[PDB]
Amino acid sequence: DLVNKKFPAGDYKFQYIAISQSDADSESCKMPQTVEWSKLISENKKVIITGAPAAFSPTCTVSHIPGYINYLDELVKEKEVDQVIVVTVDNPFANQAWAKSLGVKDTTHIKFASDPGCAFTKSIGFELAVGDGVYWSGRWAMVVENGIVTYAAKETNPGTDVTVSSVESVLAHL
Amino acid sequence: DLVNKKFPAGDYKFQYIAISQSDADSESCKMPQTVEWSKLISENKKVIITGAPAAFSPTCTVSHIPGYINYLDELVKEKEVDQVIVVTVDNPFANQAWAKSLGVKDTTHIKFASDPGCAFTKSIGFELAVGDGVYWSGRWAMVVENGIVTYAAKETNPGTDVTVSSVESVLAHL
Amino acid sequence: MVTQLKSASEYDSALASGDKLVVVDFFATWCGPSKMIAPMIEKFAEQYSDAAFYKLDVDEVSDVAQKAEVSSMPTLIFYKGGKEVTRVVGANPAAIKQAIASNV
Amino acid sequence: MVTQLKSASEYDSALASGDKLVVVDFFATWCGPSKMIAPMIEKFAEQYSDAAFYKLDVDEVSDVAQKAEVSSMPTLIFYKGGKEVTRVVGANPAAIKQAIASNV
Repeated sequence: DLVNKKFPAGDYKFQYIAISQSDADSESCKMPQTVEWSKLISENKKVIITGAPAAFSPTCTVSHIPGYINYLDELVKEKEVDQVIVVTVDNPFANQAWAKSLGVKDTTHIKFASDPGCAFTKSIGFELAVGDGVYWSGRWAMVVENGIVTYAAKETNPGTDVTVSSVESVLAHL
Repeated sequence: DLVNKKFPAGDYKFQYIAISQSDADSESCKMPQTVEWSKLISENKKVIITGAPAAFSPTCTVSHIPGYINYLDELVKEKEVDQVIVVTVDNPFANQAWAKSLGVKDTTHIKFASDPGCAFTKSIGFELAVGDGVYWSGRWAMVVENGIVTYAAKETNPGTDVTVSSVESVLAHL
Repeated sequence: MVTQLKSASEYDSALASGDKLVVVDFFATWCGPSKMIAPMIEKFAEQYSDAAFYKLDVDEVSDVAQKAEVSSMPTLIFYKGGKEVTRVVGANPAAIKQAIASNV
Repeated sequence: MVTQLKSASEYDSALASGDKLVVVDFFATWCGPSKMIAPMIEKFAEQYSDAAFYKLDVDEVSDVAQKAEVSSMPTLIFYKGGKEVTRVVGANPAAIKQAIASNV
């Protein structure tokens, strides 16, 4: 179990596309950036990570990620969260469009991360097997404080449940 | 080479989510459907298939898929095309949102297909290796008439080129 | 009055009650139309007591939804002797009511 | 007047011209702002002939764009003796003009 141990970043990386306030007002041409998990955690004292099976999937879109966007200002201003990372295996363009469709205007404190091949998510055992060697992320949440995992939980039944992975559960451990 | 040979459907399947005119006017709750490639080709005399590396990626979004939507009425009414299938490895919810963001109102003659694990696209050699065993679709087009492949072409440089995969090239072979 | 089926075995047992009409509302928790038809189905259940009414979460029992080829919610499927007689797609009260009335 | 760099070797050779100012417009064919700054850059090139102007398609030479940490287009990077002095992000004519003027 990951709780009270060092964040196992290893050499794992993710891709995301930035969003700034200038966008959705002006025309922009942003490209994927590669972020080493190790650098994100060493540069940021307080990091929330949440896993989502699929960009644009209804349970994630309706019942899970909106809460993180709704509480984002509170997490940053009141609870001193530096980064909220939404992790899927989806391509970074699809993730960025999903973030914008959900009202994300600024990726300074929230980033929608692509975990290609589900490599990082499988490494921590939080994957969802979807058949014939294909893995999506399960639905999960994690809190990392000064590079140490203080909270880690995966949904047993990601088809129905947003419980231990909800922003509300995360707020309770901050 | 696939041209003048039977469409190699095998036991390959894809997922897509339907769109009807009732949607984008009313609230709907559509789920993924599984389609056997073999059934699509035996039920449909004239099928165009085009491969796209990534839903929401700018080259695909700006310079490739819009042409198929722009010509769709012409392909169906003038050139007797039964199905246009846009193939990506992206989840079916992400593909459906991409289709709607591109102005698709009706999936009767156009379907955005998920090829999970790039299994079908790899099988015909039209994949794009993106590193560490991860494959996206390349950019390609194919025409199938009465279950026989009449046209098949892949972009050599999918980063820059929409040539042999364009709707215009496809129109030239109908 | 509308009984949630939470497993395949429950669904199979419900369809095996036999002879009289069995109605199953295939719904999703994230689906607005599902949440709107739900009280409507409860009131149809109180009315047409000669039929047994059930609901099934397509995300909880996905194998049963997929075999029933539910691609849209709501879908009400009407069964007699364990076999489908008709189905109504969408939050369509009058269409659902007519489907019950002529099959009960 | 603005020379397209079509490979890493071309880019390396351009930066190795040395001593005088080298400007590289990182653009994309799908990018509206790219297509708008392009004639602007041509006119800056005719003006400031003491500097060498180049353009590079980030989708054609992605290894050079990624090493230069281009995450947005347009990005003009200004080089002296093969090393970056400054960069300007966005279709910002006045900012690009000022960056040339004080570095040529």
